[PDB]
Amino acid sequence: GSMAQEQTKRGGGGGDD
Amino acid sequence: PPSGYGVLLATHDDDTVDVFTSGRKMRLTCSPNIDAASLKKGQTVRLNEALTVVEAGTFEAVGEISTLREILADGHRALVVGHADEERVVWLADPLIPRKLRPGDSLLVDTKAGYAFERIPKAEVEDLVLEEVPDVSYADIGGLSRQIEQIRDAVELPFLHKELYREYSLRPPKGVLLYGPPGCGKTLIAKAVANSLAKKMAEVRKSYFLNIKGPELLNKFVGETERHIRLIFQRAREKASEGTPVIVFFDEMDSIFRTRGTGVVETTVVPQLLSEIDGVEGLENVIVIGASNREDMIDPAILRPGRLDVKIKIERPDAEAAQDIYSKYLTEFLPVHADDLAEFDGDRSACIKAMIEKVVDRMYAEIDDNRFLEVTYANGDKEVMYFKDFNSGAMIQNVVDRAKKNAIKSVLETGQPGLRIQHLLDSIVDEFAENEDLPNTTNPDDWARISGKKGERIVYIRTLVT
Amino acid sequence: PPSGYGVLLATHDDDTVDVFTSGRKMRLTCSPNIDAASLKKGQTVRLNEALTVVEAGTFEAVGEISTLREILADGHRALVVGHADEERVVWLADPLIPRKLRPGDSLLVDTKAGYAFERIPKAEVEDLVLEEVPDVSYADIGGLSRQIEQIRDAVELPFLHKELYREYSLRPPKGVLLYGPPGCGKTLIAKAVANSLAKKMAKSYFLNIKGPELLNKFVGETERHIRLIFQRAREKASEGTPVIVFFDEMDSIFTTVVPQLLSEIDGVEGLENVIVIGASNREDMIDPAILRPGRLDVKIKIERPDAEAAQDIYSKYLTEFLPVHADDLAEFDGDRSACIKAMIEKVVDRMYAEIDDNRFLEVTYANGDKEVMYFKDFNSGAMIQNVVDRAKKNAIKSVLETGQPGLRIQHLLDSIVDEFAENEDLPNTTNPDDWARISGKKGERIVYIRTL
Ligand SMILES: Nc1ncnc2c1ncn2[C@@H]1O[C@H](COP(=O)(O)OP(=O)(O)OP(=O)(O)O)[C@@H](O)[C@H]1O
Ligand SMILES: Nc1ncnc2c1ncn2[C@@H]1O[C@H](COP(=O)(O)OP(=O)(O)OP(=O)(O)O)[C@@H](O)[C@H]1O
Ligand SMILES: [Mg+2]
Ligand SMILES: [Mg+2]
Repeated sequence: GSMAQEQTKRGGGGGDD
Repeated sequence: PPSGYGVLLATHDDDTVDVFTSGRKMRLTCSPNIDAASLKKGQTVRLNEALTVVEAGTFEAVGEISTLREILADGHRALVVGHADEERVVWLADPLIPRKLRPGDSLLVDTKAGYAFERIPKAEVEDLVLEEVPDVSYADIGGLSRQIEQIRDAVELPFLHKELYREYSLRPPKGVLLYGPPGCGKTLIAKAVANSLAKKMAEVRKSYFLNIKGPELLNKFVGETERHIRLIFQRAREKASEGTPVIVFFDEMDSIFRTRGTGVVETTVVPQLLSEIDGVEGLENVIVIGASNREDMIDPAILRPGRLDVKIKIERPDAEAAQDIYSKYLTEFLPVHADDLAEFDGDRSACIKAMIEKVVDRMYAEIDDNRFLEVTYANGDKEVMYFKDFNSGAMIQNVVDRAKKNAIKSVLETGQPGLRIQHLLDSIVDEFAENEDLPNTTNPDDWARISGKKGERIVYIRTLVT
Repeated sequence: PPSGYGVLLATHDDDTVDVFTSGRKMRLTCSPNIDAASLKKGQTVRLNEALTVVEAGTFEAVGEISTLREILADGHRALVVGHADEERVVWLADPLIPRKLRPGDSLLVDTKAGYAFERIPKAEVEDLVLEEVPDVSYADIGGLSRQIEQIRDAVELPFLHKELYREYSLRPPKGVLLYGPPGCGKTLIAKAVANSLAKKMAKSYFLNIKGPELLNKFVGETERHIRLIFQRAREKASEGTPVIVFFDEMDSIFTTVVPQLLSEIDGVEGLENVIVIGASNREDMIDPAILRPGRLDVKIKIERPDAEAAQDIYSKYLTEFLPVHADDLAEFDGDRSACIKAMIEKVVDRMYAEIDDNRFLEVTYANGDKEVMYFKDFNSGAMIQNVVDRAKKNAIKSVLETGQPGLRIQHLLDSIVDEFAENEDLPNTTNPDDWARISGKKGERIVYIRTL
């Protein structure tokens, strides 16, 4: 059970004005 | 001569009317020529420098497109939701208040004006994911009869004989899964099913067979990922209500709907998929078929009686299946050299059958050069694997292609037209030696079968080569 | 006369009122025609080129829609949120400042003027169901009489003697967790106990909640859903009938939502009528936090392997309405019931026999011992349903080809063989309720399993 790091993936957001 | 414009809102007893113009809501008196009685809400009007209604226009055909949610109790206002969930109540235009208004319709709306004017239909979503595959039939598939019979029973029979099913109170299978080692013909079965469905629909006289890859239905935005699947299922339900069978094919189901625990959004797709499948179970004509190489990586929750009740395993071909595949590929229409015809007196059929038997015997014989791997066991003795244990229809097709390429090379060099038996004979050894170094032919399913046969876990594998 | 519009903001004793016009607030006088006292907060007014309020109109009917969050202490202001998750305080209009507004209601608002004018009606269907009546009685299950008596003692017994149980200085358990192999029902028991409780209480509300669909992982939203579910449970508990909150496949869940669920359960601890019942396939994957004595104190294991129960289930599936071949009735002279019973007995004996066709598992022990598991083991109601459906398919094939209708023995045998060939797979016969069961049966641990 070796500890492992992570890399996340962003999700686009919808913003107006 | 320069005159402005505005949007009419309502009429009053004093012959004055509300108009929205340049972001300002005002009350104006119409000209004597224009009668206020004939004017209707939502109609564009022409103004002047003195802010006088001098002419009445029509309803504009530009602005935002929004989704209708509900109709307010008064019957003149409707609650709709914009692109970014900007829920708003808007007055309905005169033409809106056959076709009657229904929830979910696309409506023209101006947020600044606050009115909805016209309805615009959009039902082209299924055409985006529509896929057509001709030139494939069950005759082309060779070596697979039991699986073909089962898939015909799971698709063709319930639609052909509904009365028999209703007589015995037997629920038609709703979910069919196809799994096996790569290259064994799962996609071939799927495309044969698609072609048969297209033929049946043409006989009834296509778009009903929807095909989607996993990673196709992934969106970068925080939303709209659920919306795609929702629209797909709604379109499938509409096609079912049309009465014709509809088949949705999730190709390569390992990409999405995998196991929940494994990870390092994929978390939300599978639950809503289960909900949609349960909610569509009432429609007999909706059938969900998925093919997957890695059946273990899929979540066991979906692989349960119910949604995905039917499972089909396509194994590697044996000698007879290989002979059938060769018969499917080596047709009599390919040129044959006169040397082979001489021994068979020009009988193409018998010569080709004998050639197929010879090549099948050659590629399935336990020759020394056919040794491929050396499986190592912790306690038991080592086991030698053969190329026959990793045979597949794709390998047979590639062997035939290489033989035809060699025949083309021969007719280019020596000018002798036809296909020689030695072309197949040495293409066999060429193909076998090409995949000797690569252990890619091995699959986790193959290793599981081998470990379950001998009785010991695989410890080491060695690639034999001279 | 071209006349504009504006929004009244405040009323003052000096006959001058604040008006939001053209996007800005201005202190403006009122014409003698209109009465300043008659005017109301948030009312839309009309002006002219000289900027004089000539008349008052009606509250606006269009604009943005915001979700109410709270009401200010003064009673005149309310904090709401828009679609952009932005929070703003807006003064409630005169008709808004029975019905009392509550958080979660949708209000029409114009952010430029910052006034909420109206409450928009809403229709919710997901939370509106609130009622599911199970139809599965104890007649639907077979060979479970001892289990039925045990569950009657577990749940039905305390309710009949609540006063005695309370005066005996013991607090009642409110949590029943049914665990067992995934193939077995383990959920129709919940329907049966709900029906029994409804019958004994003398209409009955049984709430089924699915674990996978409850997941709102995005931002802690599953906690909100659980809170709403428990609030609805309390609402139904106000009505004088027991309410059962059922969870299916709790192993799909469980720093996480566990504390929220524990707090919500502790909220309904005083609700004796409401019983929380959960069914989880994976016993080991259950979080021990809920396994502590207290809430989910009652745990019941369901066991699939038994010949009598399987025979009873097979009899239940094969109703009299199914067509029977004339050749089958020839031996019984048209006695359909006896023929069907004999058919069920024969197929059950064939399934529960020890022959070469029953080599399902070739399991080797650590010491070197080997054993064969037959078709008697790993038998459940789901696989019997699959057998029945496959036999029906084979019978339809026989009718479509030979012509003679009915269901024959060879159909059952072929269905059994085919379904055991397909189900002879590790993923459906995975670790849960298999290794522990055989370890308790034979008496020795098992390290490796071979199949055929
Ligand atoms: N009877 C047959 N069995 C196996 N393969 C065949 C057969 N007939 C033709 N083939 C050839 O096998 C090739 C691969 O088939 P197919 O695309 O169906 O496999 P697949 O389902 O894509 O496998 P995977 O999904 O693991 O890649 C096809 O190009 C086809 O020409
Ligand atoms: N008396 C019975 N005993 C066992 N199984 C039965 C019985 N009666 C019916 N079944 C069948 O068992 C099948 C599964 O039932 P159920 O959904 O309760 O199992 P489950 O444990 O909830 O499965 P999962 O955990 O995968 O949802 C049903 O399709 C039903 O037809
Ligand atoms: Mg493929
Ligand atoms: Mg269950």
